[PDB]
Amino acid sequence: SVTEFLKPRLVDIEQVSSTHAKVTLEPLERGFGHTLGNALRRILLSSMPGCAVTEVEIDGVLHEYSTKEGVQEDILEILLNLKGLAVRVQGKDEVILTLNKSGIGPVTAADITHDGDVEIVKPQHVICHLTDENASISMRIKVQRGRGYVPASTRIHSEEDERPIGRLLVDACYSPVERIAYNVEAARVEQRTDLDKLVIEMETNGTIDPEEAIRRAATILAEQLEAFVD
Amino acid sequence: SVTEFLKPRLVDIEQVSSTHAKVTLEPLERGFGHTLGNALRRILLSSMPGCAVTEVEIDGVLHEYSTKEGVQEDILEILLNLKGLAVRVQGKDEVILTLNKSGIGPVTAADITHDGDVEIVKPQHVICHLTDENASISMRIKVQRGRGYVPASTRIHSEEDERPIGRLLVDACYSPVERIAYNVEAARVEQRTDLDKLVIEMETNGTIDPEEAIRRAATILAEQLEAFVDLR
Amino acid sequence: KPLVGTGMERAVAVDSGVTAVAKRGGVVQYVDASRIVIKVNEDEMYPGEAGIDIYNLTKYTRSNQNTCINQMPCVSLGEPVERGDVLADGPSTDLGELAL
Amino acid sequence: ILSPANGEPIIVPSQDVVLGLYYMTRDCVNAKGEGMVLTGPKEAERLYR
Amino acid sequence: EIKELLKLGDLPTSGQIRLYDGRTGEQFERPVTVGYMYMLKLNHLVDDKM
Repeated sequence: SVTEFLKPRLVDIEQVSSTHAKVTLEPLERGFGHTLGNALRRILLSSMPGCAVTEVEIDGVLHEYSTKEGVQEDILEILLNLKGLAVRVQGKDEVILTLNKSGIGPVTAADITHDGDVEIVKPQHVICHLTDENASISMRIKVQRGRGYVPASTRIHSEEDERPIGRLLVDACYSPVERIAYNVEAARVEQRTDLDKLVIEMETNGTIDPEEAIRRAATILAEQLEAFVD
Repeated sequence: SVTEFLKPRLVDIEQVSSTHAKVTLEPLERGFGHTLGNALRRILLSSMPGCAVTEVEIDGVLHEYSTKEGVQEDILEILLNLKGLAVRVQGKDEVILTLNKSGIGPVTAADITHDGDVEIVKPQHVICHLTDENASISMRIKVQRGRGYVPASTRIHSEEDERPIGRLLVDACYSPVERIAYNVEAARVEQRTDLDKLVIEMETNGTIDPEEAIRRAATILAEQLEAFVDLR
Repeated sequence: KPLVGTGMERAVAVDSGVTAVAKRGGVVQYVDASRIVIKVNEDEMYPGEAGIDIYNLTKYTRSNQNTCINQMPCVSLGEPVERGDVLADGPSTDLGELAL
Repeated sequence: ILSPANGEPIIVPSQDVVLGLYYMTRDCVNAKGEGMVLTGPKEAERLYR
Repeated sequence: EIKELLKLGDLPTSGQIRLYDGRTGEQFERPVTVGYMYMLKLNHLVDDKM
């Protein structure tokens, strides 16, 4: 017929690690693999909701280039480490966590105060290296539920909300997707070979399974076309 | 409110001409329009069903490389002209039209005897010219419905009965959409000041309704997305 | 036709024998995909002559390189013509201009 | 992969791979996103895409 | 003269416009040179050499 279209049946999913997926789909209509891969990649990159750190308050530090004698790492390193942390906040939009550590300083994410609702996927994720014995670190972390990637450069404008000193803006990175790529290869069925095969390689920060992220992206894209369906 | 997404919908279908048309979808959130727009375009270029001419039969012809007395254009030129004919057929996937002309003058598409269900969108389209008073042309045109572009070599693959001599085979271009141009602009919706609207300009042959084409493309996209939604 | 040319296409097409040029001026009495019959002008007439020029175009004849040689009329019914005017376009020729 | 004549490698990019790598590995002055701090190459790619 | 002729039409004088990738979609980083060029098909066909 004319309305019938080929659907990918050889759904092969192999997990390199707990947060790494390589999904192969075939057969596909000529050129359809590119559309599917691009749409899924765009939705994953700029449309996946998630909870992540937004701004960080550090006691004794007033600026990004300020230096703390207690920690061997710079403030920029601390901001990068906090940005790399993945959270699974549920229930409410934004949560405030308090971190207080002293003594030996292999301070990881496990030392954060547990609020019950908040969840930490990787408690062993290192945060800072306090070398001095008596030096102590105290900080406040704000986590918000947003969508996509929100760099601090855009949030620099309209500073009236962040008027109090000691608050440093960090990149949000709400979407739990990193290194999402798609490749299209030749596939042969019977006599036809113009069909395409789509290989999607993706990783997640650990909040959700990569296949769960793919399912959520596909569901979002499908429900975005509900009014246009026949 | 971050979890929920605004639902896009058709808001205006401004038809500039019988072929040129514009379709407006609103509202759209952030880059979704792009993620939609190109996708829709990448579908509308390749997977649009349409009707095309497959086989031709002329009484006084024997092969594609011959000529007829009293006609100005060559038989191959006539077949090339018939290849670009745009016809909208509803109710069935097979129509055998007949054309009979005589006298000096052009042979437009209006000379084809309409069968009611079959509709011709370009009556002024020219097929050939007769340059003799005592010249008559009789043609049988076979039109079918399909998708994409198939040449004669792949279509003559089915070898079950040899075609009679004088049944010319022409290439079929079933796709009725020629040009797609999508763009995304700011949409004034409530107070968000960030929602966007998508405008799609389509230049077709007039045989497909723009709203029907958009709905068909969306249905195809959803059908392909169902497999990813399931995912084993 | 070439969008960008040098103006020498007309000379190359006319000088070569692929195209059918009009030996005498007149009007096209009967134009057909296989032959052209023109009526010469009274000025170029000859005594005891009917005054009709017939050009038989060569269609689908193989060349020395197994290609196709086809001539198609480029004039309509009743169109006046002059001496040296092209009547039919030869292979790879458009309206008397070389088109490779 | 090594030419027996002199020992020099033979598998080398020639026309397009070299141009693409040169364009990718080039620094502007006031390009968009300059001065940012990234946690790794994956974030850099996700920013570029 | 070429630039003046381009200005006569609704085309840029530089002769380069911004193209969009057909498969992927976004704007190309730099303008590309597009136009219409006379192409010839030489008498060297692959089916005659295979």
